[PDB]
Amino acid sequence: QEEISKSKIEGGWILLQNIQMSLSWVKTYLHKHVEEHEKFKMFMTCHLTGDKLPAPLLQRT
Amino acid sequence: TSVKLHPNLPIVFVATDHGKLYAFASLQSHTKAITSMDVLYLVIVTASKDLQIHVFKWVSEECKFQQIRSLL
Amino acid sequence: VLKWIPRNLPSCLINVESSVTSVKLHPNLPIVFVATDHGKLYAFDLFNYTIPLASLQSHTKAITSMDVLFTNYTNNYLVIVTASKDLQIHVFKWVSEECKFQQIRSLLGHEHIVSAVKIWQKNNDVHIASCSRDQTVKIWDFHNGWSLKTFQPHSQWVRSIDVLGDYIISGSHDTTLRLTHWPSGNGLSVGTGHEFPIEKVKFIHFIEDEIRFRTPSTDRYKNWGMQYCVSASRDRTIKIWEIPLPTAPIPNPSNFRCVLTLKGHLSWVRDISIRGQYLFSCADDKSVRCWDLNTGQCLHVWEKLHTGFVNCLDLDVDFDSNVTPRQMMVTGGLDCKSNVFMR
Amino acid sequence: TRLVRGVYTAINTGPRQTLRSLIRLWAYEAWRIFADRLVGVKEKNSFEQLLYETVDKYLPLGNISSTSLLFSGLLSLDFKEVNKTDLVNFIEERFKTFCDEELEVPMVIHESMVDHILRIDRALKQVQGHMMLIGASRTGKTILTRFVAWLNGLKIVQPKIHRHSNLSDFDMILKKAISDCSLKESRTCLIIDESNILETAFLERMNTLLANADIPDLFQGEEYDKLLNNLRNKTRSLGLLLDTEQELYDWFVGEIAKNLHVVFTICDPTNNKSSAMISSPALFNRCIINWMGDWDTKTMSQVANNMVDVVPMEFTDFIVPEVNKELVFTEPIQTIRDAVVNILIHFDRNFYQKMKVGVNPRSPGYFIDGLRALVKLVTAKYQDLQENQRFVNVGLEKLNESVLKVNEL
Amino acid sequence: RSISLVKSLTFEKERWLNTTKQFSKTSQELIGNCIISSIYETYFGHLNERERGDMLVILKRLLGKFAVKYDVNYRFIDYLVTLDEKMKWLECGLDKNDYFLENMSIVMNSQDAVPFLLDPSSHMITVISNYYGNKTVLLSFLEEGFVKRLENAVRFGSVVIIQDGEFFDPIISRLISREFNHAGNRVTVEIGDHEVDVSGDFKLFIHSCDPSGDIPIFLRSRVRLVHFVTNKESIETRIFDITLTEENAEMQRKREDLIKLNTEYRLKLKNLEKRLLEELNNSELMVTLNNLKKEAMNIEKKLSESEEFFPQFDNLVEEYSIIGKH
Ligand SMILES: Nc1ncnc2c1ncn2[C@@H]1O[C@H](COP(=O)(O)OP(=O)(O)O)[C@@H](O)[C@H]1O
Repeated sequence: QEEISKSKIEGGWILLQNIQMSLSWVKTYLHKHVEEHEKFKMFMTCHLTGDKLPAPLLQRT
Repeated sequence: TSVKLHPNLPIVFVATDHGKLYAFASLQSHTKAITSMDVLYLVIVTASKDLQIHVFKWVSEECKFQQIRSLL
Repeated sequence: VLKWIPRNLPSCLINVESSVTSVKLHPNLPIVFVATDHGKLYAFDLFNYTIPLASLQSHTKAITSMDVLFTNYTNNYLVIVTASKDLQIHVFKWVSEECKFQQIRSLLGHEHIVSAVKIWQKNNDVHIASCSRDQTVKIWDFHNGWSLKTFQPHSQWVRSIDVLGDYIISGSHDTTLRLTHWPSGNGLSVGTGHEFPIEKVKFIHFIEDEIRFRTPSTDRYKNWGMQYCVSASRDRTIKIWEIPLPTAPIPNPSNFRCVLTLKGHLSWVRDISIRGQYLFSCADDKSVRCWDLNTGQCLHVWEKLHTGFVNCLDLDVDFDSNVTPRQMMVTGGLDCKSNVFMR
Repeated sequence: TRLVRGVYTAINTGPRQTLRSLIRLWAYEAWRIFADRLVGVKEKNSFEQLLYETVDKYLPLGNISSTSLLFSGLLSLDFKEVNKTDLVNFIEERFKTFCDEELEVPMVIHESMVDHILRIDRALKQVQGHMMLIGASRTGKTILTRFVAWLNGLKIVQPKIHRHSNLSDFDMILKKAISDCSLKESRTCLIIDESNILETAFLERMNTLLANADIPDLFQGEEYDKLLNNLRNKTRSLGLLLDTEQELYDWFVGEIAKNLHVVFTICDPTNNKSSAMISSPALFNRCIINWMGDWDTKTMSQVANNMVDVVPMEFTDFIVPEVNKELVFTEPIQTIRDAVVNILIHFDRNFYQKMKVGVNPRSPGYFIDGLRALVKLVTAKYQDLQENQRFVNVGLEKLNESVLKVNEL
Repeated sequence: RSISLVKSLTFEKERWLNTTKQFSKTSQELIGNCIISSIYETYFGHLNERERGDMLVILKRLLGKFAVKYDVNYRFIDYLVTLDEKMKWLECGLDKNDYFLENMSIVMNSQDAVPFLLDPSSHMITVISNYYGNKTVLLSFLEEGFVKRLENAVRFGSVVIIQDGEFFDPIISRLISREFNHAGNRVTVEIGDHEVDVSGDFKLFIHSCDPSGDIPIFLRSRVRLVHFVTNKESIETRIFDITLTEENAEMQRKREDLIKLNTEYRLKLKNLEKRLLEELNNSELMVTLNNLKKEAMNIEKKLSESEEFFPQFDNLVEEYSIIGKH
């Protein structure tokens, strides 16, 4: 959370590895963040055989 | 057109020549002129020149007029 | 003249637009006032009941209570007050010349609907008592038209009050009766014993004409002037209560006492009345009873007096010397028909 | 044993009984004990025939249907059989008073809901009498429970359970309710919904409350000592000579048992947590299972007729269609009102069949919403049509009058 | 002037006579049309076009079985969606789709039940935000302080849209179930642990951009669940609009301005006819009616002149039909 805020303010890439291990955080914080800098890109690495990621987050990326 | 009164209430049911019905609740039951009306819950039957008779019941709880059925 | 009992059948019927809530009698002229759930106020002659004398709609909601009074002075008209659910209390004037209703003023300040009002004369001054769902027992002067006292004596909302002298009592939704001194605004004793909200509570009055509950017991109670109270609730019971002697009265360390408990109604008891040794009460079982205070039993039962529920009834006040206790009885019902007993 | 206790209660609180009245009362008790848990209509008919056979072969009498037996102590001072129309009128007046006093809700009274009111009142008048209402959503479970508890003078306690809530808040509200039942001797009707059981530990707490008459977890240590002191002070105020811990706690348990009724509201009994709630060991053996189910077509016809009879509906000709008796759910068709009600019932059944609800109970919310929308829409449309037609007619009359005046001049 | 007044009202007299003739036919089919309208209102909020058509066929069969008359050319948009409401919805940002128009009319004519919006694209949030202007407020079930913000909004009277409908918070149940206690002229509702007042101008919307989520049975049985799912004709129209904007932006601007002017002129003509009827009913006046008739003739001539660009639009549609279908 702190690094996402810092990277949105001052710029910089960021990658979240294994987002399926924190599904509650993905369903609340990530949804409310992607729902609402220029050199800021965020990557998420999940698994095809894992749990179902939320649809509103998935279509926004 | 026609003048009617309640049996034991201080209400006068006066019918206009344009088809409106007034109680002194207003409702234009008849589009054309109304010939005559009769009284008899209280059942009021209105006849007009449009070959259609509408029977209305006067509800005294809310002082409104409700239609039960009509004869054509 | 006091032991009158109404006949088996009614003499005549009064037709009202909707359900009747309160009915009052003029002490002098044989004319009856009928309330209406639609908000209208009626006035029917006891002899010519085909058409009302006067009818007006001063309120926009249901009228809850009314009571009349013939004003007297030591130096003279009829004052009628109307309580309704429209947040306002309307005071009317009944002129006896042309027999029409004349609105005097409106009293505002209640935070919810008002359900009971009381009017009495003392030292050539007329006061209007009131109790509402705002849990406040308020009083408004008839001439000044300004509030005098206001207090919150019940946890729940008050439903009916009655005034004897400078003392007031009140029954509310929490099944308690509170006797509070009006000039000081403090409670004197509490009430417990009911399991359903009070519909009507009124003081019993001493008479000199032998009724058990209308005679004082000791000299201290004779000086106080009040000893018992009658309360009717939704428990299908009528209970005669007892007031302990208080020490600006100071409450003695504070509980009432049920001297006698009546029963026999098949539904909620709505309104009660007193005339001599007989107690007249109506209920939602479309029936009216008649209880003796000396025996506690019911002599006569008026089965199926109204098609629907029976809301209100009253008799002529016999404790007051200024009002002649005529044998006039009139009841109000939910079936849009008022019933009056003649001779 | 429940049947025997019910028969004793009805005889004790009843008038002078005859043999026919005794048989009818026993049949009513049999209906309330053995046949409130039945789901299908054919099982209800089978139970009715079983009662007929048993009565005819052991006690050699009117109709013994579920609705034809209306026993209630509301209309009198004693538990006796009452008529249908006067009971409906009394319930109408008291529900009008209830809507005036507590909350306004536009509900329309039919015979099946009168029967449900009677059985809920019978179950709430008992000692250790708990209910468990099962039926589709918007059938009227919680509002009927609140109305019946208001009739009996009970105090409604509905737990304010929402998301981000744990066992602490549920234990706090349960302890507060128990304190009101015992220390303040106020009668309480605690209504627990299916959605108020967020976790299975809530169900365990309810199970402990129902099996015993208290939760041993809610009074442990310092709070146990506080409960001891408070109830000792209450007993001193009441005026009973209790000093030992055992007798005082038995008084506590007896007061809770006398002054606490729990009513369960369940929408879909197929869900996992609802199935666990139904199949709970001491919820089954203590509660009175009352399966309301979905609305049968007679109830829908009655409520539809009672909500469309007030609108101006019949204004034109109508030919009576030649349709089968199985396709007519109302009375035989005489006006367009019965045809409208039958059309709405048919569309509700066909829509719920097409959506493949399966055996899940059918919510009558769509039926009521469509009825209210149709009433308001036909009122507005009729008003607009008659106003427009009057305007066009007077305009044409004015034009013709002007033309005639110009021709005369 | 009276002679010209009589002569100019020949078309008005003919239209009035035709409407008087068809009044009996429209009154015969009023009940069936109202029944189908209520069925649309309370049943087909959560159905796609195929299911809507199939259940409409079933409803028409069941309506004709009991021999009650209904309009054979009935249409929901022409019966419930008025021209002023349609203009407001299209100006606020609603799509040109008939499905979206039907769902819009379903949502904004539900004055009793709380409308539940299921819009994956999150377009109705900004459509309703444009509809109510600056008095709207956006809340969510997933944010802290939601309870006090909703209480303040109910006290003030603002229009509230609650996002994330699949995370329903059950202390607004009395707001959902419309179980209010009337206190004289004031209406109060108990939310949470303390009652709040209702201003009477407060409207509630629930939005959820997650299809196949989780709606509780208490919430599901008491809301007008309305599904905003994109369909074939919406895709075709959006593809055509995008390719025409990127191909000839000036022509696309001209066509949309022409469409807006044409519908504004039609609304003005309808309002002018209504004003003429009202003025003639409330019967100087001849000069005013002559001016109104001159304005109506000007509007009709404007439409006749503006109807000369339709073949180009039709040719472009026929050209890009293959791109749309692909
Ligand atoms: N007999 C009835 N007549 C009319 N409406 C009813 C009736 N019974 C239930 N309702 C509807 O159901 C709603 C209340 O149902 P409720 O008791 O909340 O259902 P549940 O207990 O499943 O939540 C009311 O809004 C009312 O419109």
